[PDB]
Amino acid sequence: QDSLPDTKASGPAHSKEVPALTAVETGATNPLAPSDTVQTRHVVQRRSRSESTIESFFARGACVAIIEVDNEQPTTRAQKLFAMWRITYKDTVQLRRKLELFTYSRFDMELTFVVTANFTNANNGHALNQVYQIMYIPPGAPTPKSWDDYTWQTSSNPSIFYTYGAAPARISVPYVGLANAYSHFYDGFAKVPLKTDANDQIGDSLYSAMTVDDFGVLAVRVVNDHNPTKVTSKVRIYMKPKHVRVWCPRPPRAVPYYGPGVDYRNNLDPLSEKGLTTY
Amino acid sequence: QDSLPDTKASGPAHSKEVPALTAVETGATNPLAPSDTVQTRHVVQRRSRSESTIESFFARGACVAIIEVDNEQPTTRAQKLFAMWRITYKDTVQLRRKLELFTYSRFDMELTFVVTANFTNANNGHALNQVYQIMYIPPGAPTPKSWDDYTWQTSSNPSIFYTYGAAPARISVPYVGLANAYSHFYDGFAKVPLKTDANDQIGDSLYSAMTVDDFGVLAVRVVNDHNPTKVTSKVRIYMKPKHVRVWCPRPPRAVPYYGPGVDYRNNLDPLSEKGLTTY
Amino acid sequence: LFCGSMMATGKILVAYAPPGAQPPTSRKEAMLGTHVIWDLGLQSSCTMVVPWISNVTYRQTTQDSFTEGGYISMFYQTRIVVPLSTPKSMSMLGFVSACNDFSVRLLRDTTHISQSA
Amino acid sequence: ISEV
Amino acid sequence: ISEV
Amino acid sequence: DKQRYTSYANANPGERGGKFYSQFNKDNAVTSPKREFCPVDYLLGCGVLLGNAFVYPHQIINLRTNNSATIVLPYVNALAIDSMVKHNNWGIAILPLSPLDFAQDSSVEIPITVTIAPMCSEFNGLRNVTAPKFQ
Amino acid sequence: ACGYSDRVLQLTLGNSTITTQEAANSVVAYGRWPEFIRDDEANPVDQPTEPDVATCRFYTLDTVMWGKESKGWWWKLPDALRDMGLFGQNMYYHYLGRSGYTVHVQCNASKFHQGALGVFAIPEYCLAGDSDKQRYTSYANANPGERGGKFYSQFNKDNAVTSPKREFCPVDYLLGCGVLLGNAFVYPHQIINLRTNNSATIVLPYVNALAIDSMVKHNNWGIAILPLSPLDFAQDSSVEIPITVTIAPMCSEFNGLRNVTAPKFQ
Amino acid sequence: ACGYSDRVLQLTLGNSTITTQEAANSVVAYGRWPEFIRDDEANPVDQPTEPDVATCRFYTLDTVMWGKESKGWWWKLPDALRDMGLFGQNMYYHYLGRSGYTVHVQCNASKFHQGALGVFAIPEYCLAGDSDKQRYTSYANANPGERGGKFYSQFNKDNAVTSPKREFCPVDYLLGCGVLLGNAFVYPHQIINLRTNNSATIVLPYVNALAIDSMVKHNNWGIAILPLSPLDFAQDSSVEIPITVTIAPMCSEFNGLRNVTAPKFQ
Amino acid sequence: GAQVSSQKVGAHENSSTINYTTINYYKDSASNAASKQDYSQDPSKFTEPLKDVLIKTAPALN
Amino acid sequence: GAQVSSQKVGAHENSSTINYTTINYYKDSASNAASKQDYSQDPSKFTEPLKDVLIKTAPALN
Ligand SMILES: CCOC(=O)c1ccc(OCCCC2CCN(c3ccc(C)nn3)CC2)cc1
Ligand SMILES: CCOC(=O)c1ccc(OCCCC2CCN(c3ccc(C)nn3)CC2)cc1
Ligand SMILES: *C(=O)CCCCCCCCCCCCC
Ligand SMILES: *C(=O)CCCCCCCCCCCCC
Repeated sequence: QDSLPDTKASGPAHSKEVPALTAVETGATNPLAPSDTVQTRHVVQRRSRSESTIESFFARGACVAIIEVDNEQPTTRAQKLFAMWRITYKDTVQLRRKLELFTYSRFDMELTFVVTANFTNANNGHALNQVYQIMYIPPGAPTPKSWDDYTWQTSSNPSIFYTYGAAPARISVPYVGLANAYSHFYDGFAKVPLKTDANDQIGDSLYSAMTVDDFGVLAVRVVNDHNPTKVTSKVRIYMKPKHVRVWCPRPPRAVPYYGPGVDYRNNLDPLSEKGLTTY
Repeated sequence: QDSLPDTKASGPAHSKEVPALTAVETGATNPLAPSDTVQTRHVVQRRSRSESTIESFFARGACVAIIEVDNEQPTTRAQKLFAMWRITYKDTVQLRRKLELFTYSRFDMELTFVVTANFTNANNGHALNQVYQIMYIPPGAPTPKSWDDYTWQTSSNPSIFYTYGAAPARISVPYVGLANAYSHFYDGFAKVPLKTDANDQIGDSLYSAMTVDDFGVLAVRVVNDHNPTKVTSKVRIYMKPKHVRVWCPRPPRAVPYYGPGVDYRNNLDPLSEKGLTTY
Repeated sequence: LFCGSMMATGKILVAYAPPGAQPPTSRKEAMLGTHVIWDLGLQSSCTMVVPWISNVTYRQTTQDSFTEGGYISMFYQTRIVVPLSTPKSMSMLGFVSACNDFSVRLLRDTTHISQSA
Repeated sequence: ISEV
Repeated sequence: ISEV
Repeated sequence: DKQRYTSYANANPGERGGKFYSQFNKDNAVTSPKREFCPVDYLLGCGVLLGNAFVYPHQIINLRTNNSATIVLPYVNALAIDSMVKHNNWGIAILPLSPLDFAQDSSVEIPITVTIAPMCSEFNGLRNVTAPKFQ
Repeated sequence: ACGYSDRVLQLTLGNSTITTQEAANSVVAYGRWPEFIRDDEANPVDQPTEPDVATCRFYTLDTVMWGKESKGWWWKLPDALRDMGLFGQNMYYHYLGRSGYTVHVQCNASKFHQGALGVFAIPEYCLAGDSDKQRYTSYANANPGERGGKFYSQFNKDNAVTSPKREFCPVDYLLGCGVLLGNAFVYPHQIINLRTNNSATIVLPYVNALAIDSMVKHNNWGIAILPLSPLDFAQDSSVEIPITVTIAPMCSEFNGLRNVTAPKFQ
Repeated sequence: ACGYSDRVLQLTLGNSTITTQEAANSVVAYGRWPEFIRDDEANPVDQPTEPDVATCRFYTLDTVMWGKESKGWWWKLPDALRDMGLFGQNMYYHYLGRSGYTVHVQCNASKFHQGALGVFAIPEYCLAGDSDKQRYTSYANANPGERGGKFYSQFNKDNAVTSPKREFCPVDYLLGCGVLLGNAFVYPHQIINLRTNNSATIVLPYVNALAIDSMVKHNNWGIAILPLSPLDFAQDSSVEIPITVTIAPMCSEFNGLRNVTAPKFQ
Repeated sequence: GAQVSSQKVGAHENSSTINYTTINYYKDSASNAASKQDYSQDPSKFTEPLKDVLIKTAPALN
Repeated sequence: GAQVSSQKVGAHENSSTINYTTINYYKDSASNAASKQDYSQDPSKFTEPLKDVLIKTAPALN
């Protein structure tokens, strides 16, 4: 059973015990129930907090990234024959705000990949079904320079080979943090400037940033050789934190996000106008 | 449990036992722990070597081959209506180097086949879905001369019939070596030149090479009769060594590979410049 | 490993500084960190253990200030002293290996090998 | 089985 | 079954 | 405009501390950027609303009720130990929830004094001293 | 008790005895002593020849000179011993042969001499070659016999396409095979550091993917000796001291008897 | 058993380790190991500071050179360590401090070098001065810090009455204090005789008339190093070899905390 | 290795305790689905972080 | 013929020992997946191949 406490029958009172009076200066929230200040009946309470457990609150697949990749003739100017994405929950706002109700977290992660494609131009013949390679490149590993260079050999890096039209691809990732918990906030720096330094660039870091690559990138390409006609594809990544634990609650983000840090720029006015004595 | 040894609390020392001094000439690595040369606290060590077990190190599908095959009208000049590949881990560098950290090995092998295709020309109508035949031809068996000659009858040779668009094909192969272990290195020859020989070509062999065909070939063809319009297809083979055992460790390859043997040709300079007293 | 002649003597200081301060430019600064004063003699070789001292549970294999490991330095504690008719200059060889508490994770491809088109 |  |  | 750009020397006021502002004034001089924090009071200097800051460990000094506040703090971090020079664990924010007022004197001023004690302090990784450039 | 030491050893095999007053202990490769093929690992069904004391004994090869310019020396086994007494005869009269080895490298000098030799025992020591041509080193060149081969400070490609030398070109810092010398220490080894020791003693098991094999077609072990630290003495810029290699076959057995193999070595 | 010796030692305190292959055993001054103030001998009632590994470790002072003309060197404790890391900070932030010490003096040379250093640990090493003026040596001069002081073959009286130097004038054969050097052997000591040993190791207890005292006002021990026999080598009439002094505080404890002492050393 | 638990039955058919069966197919615990049977806790560390926690019928300040 | 083993649980849900089940569907052992439960060994054959292995607090050369 996970039902909430039953309301107790409470009668009139004329006493020296005063639950209604308190002192918020202490730092505590007054633990009152309706029976402390009004006459209450007995209610056998059946309601439950099942849907607000941490797991339940985060148990949903959220869109964290749209990676666009093209399949077309390799010309000699900047193309999209392959694409790379730094893994983060921060390119999107919705999940970012939910996770940020907490300072620290621990969880395994489920990544689900929805892949859509279409024809760019009116017509140059058609395309046979495409297979997509999604390669994870951990910090340190050789990054691709070309859509078909040796890095895609993926001999130790994990790769997914997705076939277009198949059920959306899915993998699970362990708790991979360098610390005992993921820090959603870091009041610090990766480097300290020292008096004995040559330039002062040497000790300069981004405020609140930890490692440079942090979790690595996902490299995406269409394994198919190009058709005459061009096909544009988009990979939508949905992430779900599972087997979650969170520490130290924080106030929700009240004004729009301005990049990876806590910075604000505009629309610093979240609250509507309402008259003090107007219901 | 597979966790590493806990660090022991170690205090000051004034003694005749000197762990810090040794003699590498003996051939041995000095077995020291931090507590042998500094004061240490007690640490209950939870870390583990689970991801560096031989199985874990090789437990990944690596790209060992790209076999290109065409489906088009049988003209009368050199075409690609079928293709053959000598089975080896050596046409690629990434897995080759990992396996070559060891002199001898034993394992079962998992082959996974990713098959992509596309249209060559702007347009001659379209193509109905293709079925690919991948026939293994063991050393000795009749090799195909034509894309549809009797050899493809495959009455005893193993063949895979892959349908385009289906989940990537997969098979497992046993430990098939003539010896009790696969030799990644063979300091020898398949023939000895003798004084009583007629020409000296008779006793000539390639250095480090064992059998001529060694493991045989994979023959690939598109079973479909040709459309008016041409379709080019590529079969990407991913191999994974499973249930692995390895013997005699070797230094990692430090300079670029020059074919199947240990030969080197250029970029014999792997090491960067760095000043002796520069951090 | 000291690969000098047996008649050659000397005392050397080898050290390790955990990250966060100025990298040691003098024996004086180096002395303050983890160190071994090696005395040359019949036992040819000396081992300094770099104890696992870190903030994070696991460091990165890539270069990164957030997960940095510190500095190793070597200095003369006294000096190399030889007699006459003895070579006054010689080589020192160095070796590295991991203590039994060492572990690694998240398998990746190495930057140390590649192949052209 | 483990019936909980 | 063989529970290990 | 520059995100995550506040310099170390500015992020770290030492004993002196920093201050809050009633509104956001963007450091305009692109040529020689001040690289400072601009903490707006009703946004708790970090983009959230002050009224919800009460979910953090806190007390209120209401002058009719009390002289002082006493908060005992554990070490809180994602790690058992860390670089104290690179990273601050706790922040102490003091804000006037209700403004100071006295009789009719429109220019009242009273002192606030902060006293702090380290507890169960332990250190690892000894070597030469860190000398941060604070200029 | 009494006065026994790591430094003082006596090795006796057959009618041969070695004494050393300055050793640095001794290595048993991979922790394995040489042993004979056990019935449950046997493959040729014919009763083996076990020559024992006549072949399992100390054969001393021709001495080499270590000088300031010496880049390194290498040998292959069984090849270095192919002409050594009755071992050689047994090797060539039988299709198959297996044998372990005790390797003893000797180099003395003086309290005032300086330098350090790295002595390595490598399983399957495949070496690199001459040319653009891959896997082209000829049998006669891959097999120097007792003479051994040498190392080079750099790769000189055999240029004469018309009449190719078909030799190995083993570059010292690449261990003659494309890897770095510093990592050669993962192989069974010892170091002769002149201030510390006269010699190296490495006991080798038979290592191969098979219980037994053709000794004429395939070498099992390679002995590579390199100057980790160069030879030096007082001020004499042209110092030279001898290095002598002595090897004993151990637990030697042979299968497949017939007429003798006569390899063309020209 | 195994192979342990008087000559080969390892000393480890905090994150510092010293190895020595040529020692002449080691001395524990007056047979007493360093220990902490016991409750039944305690005097300041306040809970002490015991910095342990951060202060009780090996601080190496600046090296001095021993040459044919060297008359001797001297140091005072705690003064020599006043600027050594966290020990120095603890010393100056507290009115009171007590500490024992491991003293390790280092001087290597060669089988063909010659000479002998007398290393003495003296309780209350009061030194003599400059002048006609008695007990006039200034604080800044009595306290050289890490640098140490030197000895002289004879007494030169500081003559300039108008602006007195206020320094010590320590004559070597009088142990710088009016007694004869030959009797200094009644003090805890060792001898570094170059044919016999590289170093000296003396462990010192806290010695004083009180359980604890002002480290800034009073030095407990003096380390005096003198050439009992002069340095000599082959025929080179200008030989010079280094002497390096390394010291570790032991069982250090402090009382009476307040703001830091900043002594005027100019 | 089958795992069996009781469902919390919300709307009931006109037909008691109902069960569901779970089996983990993968060695890595990360691969597992969510149990969703989770334990709740005291708000106290947040709602009453006091050194001397006082009882609601008594004066908060005494 | 079901095979049951314990997972090494890394991150834990707010919900003990967790299991997984394995069944081999093929006669050839080659067809089998990897157990990944593997035994570790001594570096000794590599790090200390000595005839007379000596103890670290004693002189390497005696
Ligand atoms: C501040 C940034 O966001 C986070 O804190 C954050 C974000 C994501 C998160 O997941 C871990 C990120 C690394 C994972 C993500 C994706 N991974 C893989 C692995 C293989 C494949 C084919 N595809 N993806 C494996 C590693 C953990 C933390
Ligand atoms: C030096 C070369 O590489 C190797 O040492 C090496 C490389 C691969 C390896 O696998 C064994 C090779 C033969 C196998 C490979 C493929 N096989 C099959 C069998 C049937 C089908 C349809 N497809 N493939 C069956 C036989 C074993 C050793
Ligand atoms: C415990 O699980 C033993 C009972 C197993 C009942 C049959 C399970 C069928 C599914 C097995 C999946 C195997 C996955 C490799
Ligand atoms: C041991 O395995 C007996 C229990 C079997 C439980 C049901 C297994 C269901 C899957 C059977 C696969 C058969 C493959 C031919």
